[PDB]
Amino acid sequence: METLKITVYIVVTFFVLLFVFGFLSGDPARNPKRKD
Amino acid sequence: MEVNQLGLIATALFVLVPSVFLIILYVQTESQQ
Amino acid sequence: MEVNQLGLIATALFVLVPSVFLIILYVQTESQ
Amino acid sequence: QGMFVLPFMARLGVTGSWSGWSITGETGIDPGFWSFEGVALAHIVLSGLLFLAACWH
Amino acid sequence: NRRVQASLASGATLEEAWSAIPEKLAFYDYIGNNPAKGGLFRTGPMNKGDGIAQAW
Amino acid sequence: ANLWERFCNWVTSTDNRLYVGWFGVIMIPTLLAATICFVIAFIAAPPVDIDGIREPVSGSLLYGNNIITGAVVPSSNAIGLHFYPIWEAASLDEWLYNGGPYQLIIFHFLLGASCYMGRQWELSYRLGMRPWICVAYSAPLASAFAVFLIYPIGQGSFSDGMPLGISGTFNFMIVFQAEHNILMHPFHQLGVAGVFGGALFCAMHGSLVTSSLIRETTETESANYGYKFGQEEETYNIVAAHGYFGRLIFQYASFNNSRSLHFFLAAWPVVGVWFTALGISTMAFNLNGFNFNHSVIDAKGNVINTWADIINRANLGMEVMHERNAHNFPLDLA
Amino acid sequence: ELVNVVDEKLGTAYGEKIDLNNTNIAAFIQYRGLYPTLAKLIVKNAPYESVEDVLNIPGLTERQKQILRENLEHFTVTEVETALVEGGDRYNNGLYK
Amino acid sequence: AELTPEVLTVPLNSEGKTITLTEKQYLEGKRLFQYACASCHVGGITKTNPSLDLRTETLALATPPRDNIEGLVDYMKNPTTYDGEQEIAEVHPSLRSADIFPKMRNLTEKDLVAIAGHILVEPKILGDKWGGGKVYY
Amino acid sequence: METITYVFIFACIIALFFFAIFFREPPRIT
Amino acid sequence: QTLTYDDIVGTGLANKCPTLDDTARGAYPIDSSQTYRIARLCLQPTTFLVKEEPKNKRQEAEFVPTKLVTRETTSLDQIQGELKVNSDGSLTFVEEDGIDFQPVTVQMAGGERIPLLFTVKNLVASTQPNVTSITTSTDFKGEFNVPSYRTANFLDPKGRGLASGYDSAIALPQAKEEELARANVKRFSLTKGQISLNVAKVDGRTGEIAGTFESEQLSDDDMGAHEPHEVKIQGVFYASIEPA
Ligand SMILES: CCCCCCCCCCCCCCCCCC(=O)OC[C@H](CO[C@@H]1O[C@H](CO[C@H]2O[C@H](CO)[C@H](O)[C@H](O)[C@H]2O)[C@H](O)[C@H](O)[C@H]1O)OC(=O)CCCCCCCCCCCCCCCCC
Ligand code: CLA
Ligand code: CLA
Ligand SMILES: CC(C)=CCC/C(C)=C/CC/C(C)=C\CC/C(C)=C/CC/C(C)=C/CC/C(C)=C/CC/C(C)=C/CC/C(C)=C\CC/C(C)=C/CC1=CC(=O)C(C)=C(C)C1=O
Ligand code: HEC
Ligand SMILES: CCCCCCCCCCCCCCCCCC(=O)O
Ligand code: OEY
Ligand SMILES: [Cl-]
Ligand SMILES: [Cl-]
Ligand SMILES: [Fe+2]
Repeated sequence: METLKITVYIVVTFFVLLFVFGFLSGDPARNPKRKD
Repeated sequence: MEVNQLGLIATALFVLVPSVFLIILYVQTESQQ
Repeated sequence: MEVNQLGLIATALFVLVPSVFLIILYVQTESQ
Repeated sequence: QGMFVLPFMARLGVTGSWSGWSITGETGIDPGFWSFEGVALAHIVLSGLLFLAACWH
Repeated sequence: NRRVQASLASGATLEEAWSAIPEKLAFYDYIGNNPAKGGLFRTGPMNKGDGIAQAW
Repeated sequence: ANLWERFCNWVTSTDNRLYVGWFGVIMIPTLLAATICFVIAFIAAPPVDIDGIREPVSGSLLYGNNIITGAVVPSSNAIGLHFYPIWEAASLDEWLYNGGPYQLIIFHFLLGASCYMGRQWELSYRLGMRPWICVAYSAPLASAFAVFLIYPIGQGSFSDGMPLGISGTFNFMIVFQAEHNILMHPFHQLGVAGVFGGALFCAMHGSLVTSSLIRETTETESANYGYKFGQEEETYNIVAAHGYFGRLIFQYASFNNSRSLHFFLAAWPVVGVWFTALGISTMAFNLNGFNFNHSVIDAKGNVINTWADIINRANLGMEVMHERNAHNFPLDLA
Repeated sequence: ELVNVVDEKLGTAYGEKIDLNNTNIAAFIQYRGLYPTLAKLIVKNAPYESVEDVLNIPGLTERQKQILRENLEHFTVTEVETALVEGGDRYNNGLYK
Repeated sequence: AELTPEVLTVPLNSEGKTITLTEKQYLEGKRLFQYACASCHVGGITKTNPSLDLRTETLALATPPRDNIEGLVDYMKNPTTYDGEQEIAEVHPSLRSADIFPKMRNLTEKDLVAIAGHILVEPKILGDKWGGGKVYY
Repeated sequence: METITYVFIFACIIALFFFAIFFREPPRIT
Repeated sequence: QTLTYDDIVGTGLANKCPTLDDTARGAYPIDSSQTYRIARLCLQPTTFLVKEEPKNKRQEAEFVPTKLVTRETTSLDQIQGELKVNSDGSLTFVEEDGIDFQPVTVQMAGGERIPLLFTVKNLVASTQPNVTSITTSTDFKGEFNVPSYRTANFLDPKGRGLASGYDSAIALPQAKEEELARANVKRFSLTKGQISLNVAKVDGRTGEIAGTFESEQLSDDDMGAHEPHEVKIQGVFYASIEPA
């Protein structure tokens, strides 16, 4: 059960970091008109 | 469970008859153009 | 008569499925 | 009981179910993933991946 | 029969010698499990024919 | 040109057949988890002791349910609001008996739906659109939050959240009426107005536009082929529609500004459904619908019943029978 | 052969008087001076072979014995019915108003 | 129907003397009952011990009989159990226990008569509803 | 048999979803 | 170190009986001129075994193992009662009161749920004659009562019950009732169980004992709807003794 616990913890952490770093990677600038 | 035994044929024909009808109409539409 | 109850569905689909196949092919032949 | 594929799983070493019975009559057994249910699941998943491969090609 | 003839040799009774035959082994000595006893449109499991074997 | 920047570019790409986006990165897995667990629980889950009284309720098809009666059953009352992931159970056998999958499904679904609403903001930004479609979807989203999360929080148990099934839903409604007199709550009444009116104005708007389609086709073809995707000219005559509708009622009860009209269409059901989601969410804290039981009495003090008291007779019959084995003391305080 | 034993019991004196061996304690409120003090003692000391046995409860004051005599004719005894005395149902049978 | 003196006539004591309240008294009794008593005794039941209600027939079999003004007034001062065997002022509101039940502090002797009067009138108007519980709502 | 029927229909609906999305008639402009 | 509630809560420890130190190998002497009571008896099950139905001739199936699915809710505790001395030096414990039942449901291989009322209600257990000291070889043997798992107010899913509920299958108004009698007439079973307590540790100073127990009883019969199973329960116990 702990293997599972650990696995899920790692998977969630990973997806949350994608999400946070993706929005920190200049998201305002990713639109079709004024970029900055 | 003690279900009505004609429920199966009822359901199968209920699906199959009108579906086949639509498929016939669609395919002969495609071989026109 | 104490016949098989899946006999009806087997006979029905045995007729229905291949026949619809042929009908589909004949109608789209005619419309071209 | 008219079991057709059950013996081919039994033949090569799959002998238990996730519900804790085995075909040798032994109760209370942990087959791990490769139970009768796990082998079936695997073939369904595999079937679905091959489906997508087919659309791509 | 071998097993029975042995038990009687060791001096068990008829009841004792036949009671030592496993059900599994007798069940094989039954023509209902002979695969050449069926019919092409007799469908389903063998239990649907002679029934579910309960005891020797 | 760097690995990360390439990934960021695919994630946020407007060329993907389905937009992914940063909200999508959370949404895709959470919805897949919820969907797979739901499909399997709906077909094969063993019965669940929803009410914690060791009285398992059968919800899945293979245990004698059909489509209408089946449900993924809420988690045990013995768990209350405690978190019950798989790894908190001694076995899957235990997790299944106690309603484990309901919790897995609804948490993943609330996350994924929340991210669904964010994703509607995000693509709107990538395409140069105005942003508030996601504000419209917050009304259904709030409603799901209310029946799966808020109402359990206020009542202290996910066993009183809404079951994931057709008859389960109706069970939730009858129990809710008995305890909250929801029919007599203004926020539910506004919800009916939002939903009846939504259906009304849907039909109105569809009939008025359909009524003023400009003749572009023959009688032997669908009039739908009079419109080509991306044509610049409108396909109906809005003044003829205004001229019909203003006369059907009177002139100033009709829109001739398409923007005000379509904004009206958005606002009415969205606002009504906000209120009805707020009604569920505030009856979660037991601020119930109006109580007029015995409000009318005569000069002597005899009670003169009204329709409200008849409602109450129904409500009592729902009260006394629900969860018939679960109550040991005379007040069902939650 | 399959009989509902509670229904059957309603066909006995249990169905017309206060059964000292089976009736739930809230029934002693129907007669004066019985509840809660004597009703408590009565239930705790059941079972009784005869209605007269309740007067031989150790500790009864002479006034408590008087109240029992006054009420002996509203009492009965019948065989203990497991279904009515298990689960502590003589103190709380799940019935309120 | 109306609130006639016949219905406002209730026993004063066990000896059989009676007293006719006024409509003023009744309404005042109802209001004071709501202020001090309804939280447990709404509709003449007892929420925290449903086996004991305020029906007149129940009050009559209580020791001290309580189906009269005096017994009811005494009860609000020195409540006892149904057999009268013990005083229960520490778990039941009363003037003897107004220190721990502060709502009883400002009740006068006349307020008690009205509360007691309302309790005795109300089954005459409502019948089985009074103390009958939800079955009769 | 009723379980098979219910799941069969549901599965046909999911497959239809796949075709309706990935194998739609593409919208073309003017 | 005496633990507090907030140390225990949520750990599962509240379901465990107190343990005795592995050194506790004393003997607690018994003065027949004194009277004694068990101030606390704690029973903590660790294993649930269920007897199978071999269906065939003289095979008599065995006890197979089961998975518990109702969690850490299984222990009896705070049980007390007279510890008497008989005219032969044997000791008899008479249970008086305590949390002496727990509903448990375990699951067999194949998915069958077996619910059971794990109990020692009305327990009476005796030692051998001439004890005079409780030691790490003393055995108690007794029988107890096993009331129906559900009591008389319990209503089945169609509303039928014993002291409450419908008396027929009201969804089948003109069905023949003879076939439904077993499920329409509820019945309150009352069966006996058997228990052995084997003392393995004794703190002579404090009167605390601890050891091992095996009990055999019947499972739930769902108010006579179906036949019960036989259940074997194994675990550990702890009891504290006091001069009365
Ligand atoms: C749609 C388009 C989009 C494309 C998406 C891409 C494709 C995605 C495909 C995914 C499809 C997944 C399908 C999930 C199947 C669920 C299987 C399950 O839950 O099955 C799990 C099985 C079930 O276990 C058995 O489950 C049983 C459950 O019994 C129940 O079920 C029984 C049979 O049904 C009977 O009913 C029985 O009576 C009833 O109680 C018993 O409890 C057994 O003791 C128990 O072992 O578990 C096991 O033993 C098996 C192994 C798990 C071991 C766990 C140990 C920890 C290891 C960590 C694993 C983490 C997972 C990997 C992470 C990956 C990330 C890198
Ligand atoms: C290698 C193939 C194969 C084999 C050997 C089996 C064997 C078995 N199956 Mg499985 N089965 C299979 C494929 C197979 N199955 C497939 C593909 C499916 C999916 C449809 C199934 C679905 C299935 C189910 C659902 C069940 C079985 C069951 C069984 C058992 C009994 C079968 C029975 O009564 O047959 C009856 C067979 C017939 C009546 C034969 C019909 C042949 C006719 C003559 C048609 C051919 C005529 C043709 C049109 C002529 C046209 C000629 C033209 C050119 C002129 C048996 C162990 C049963 C069982 O016991 O389950 C536990 C059961 O319930 N099977
Ligand atoms: C004619 C009578 C009538 C009418 C018109 C209504 C109308 C309504 N009631 Mg009332 N009700 C009635 C009688 C009536 N009721 C009676 C008689 C009772 C008592 C028995 C009740 C008890 C009652 C309760 C207890 C509740 C309602 C609620 C509602 C609302 C339901 C719709 C809704 O919640 O949308 C809101 C939108 C949603 C719920 C949608 C969520 C969508 C999510 C985000 C996406 C789902 C994705 C999905 C899983 C997969 C789809 C994708 C796939 C197909 C590809 C609506 C205002 C509900 C309410 O207010 O909820 C807030 C509610 O809980 N009613
Ligand atoms: C014995 C004796 C003497 C007795 C005396 C008896 C006596 C005197 C009898 C005499 C009676 C007498 C002769 C009759 C006169 C009585 C009279 C005044 C009748 C009263 C009539 C009456 C009851 C009216 C019914 C009330 C009625 C429904 C009015 C309310 C108006 C109403 C709800 C309008 C909604 C308007 C609105 C904002 C929404 C419409 C939906 C909408 C948004 C559609 C979308 C849409 C709109 C567009 O606009 C266009 C453009 C397009 C594209 C489009 O999508
Ligand atoms: C709960 C906090 C109560 C409040 C407030 C009031 N009453 Fe009460 N009452 C309560 C209980 C639990 C009981 C039973 C006491 C017992 O153990 O016997 C009662 C009982 C009465 C009775 C006697 C009923 C009878 O003999 O049939 C009376 C007359 C009564 N209570 C009156 C009364 C009044 C007048 C109150 C307002 C001042 C009042 N009670 C408040 C619980 C509670
Ligand atoms: C899960 C608990 C049991 C341990 C699992 C063992 C590891 C997985 C074994 C899977 C067996 C498949 C091997 C044969 C496949 C041959 C390779 C191929 O053709 O793709
Ligand atoms: O309404 Mn009635 O109240 Ca809210 O709990 Mn008490 O009973 Mn039960 O768990 Mn579902 O339900
Ligand atoms: Cl319910
Ligand atoms: Cl309760
Ligand atoms: Fe429009």
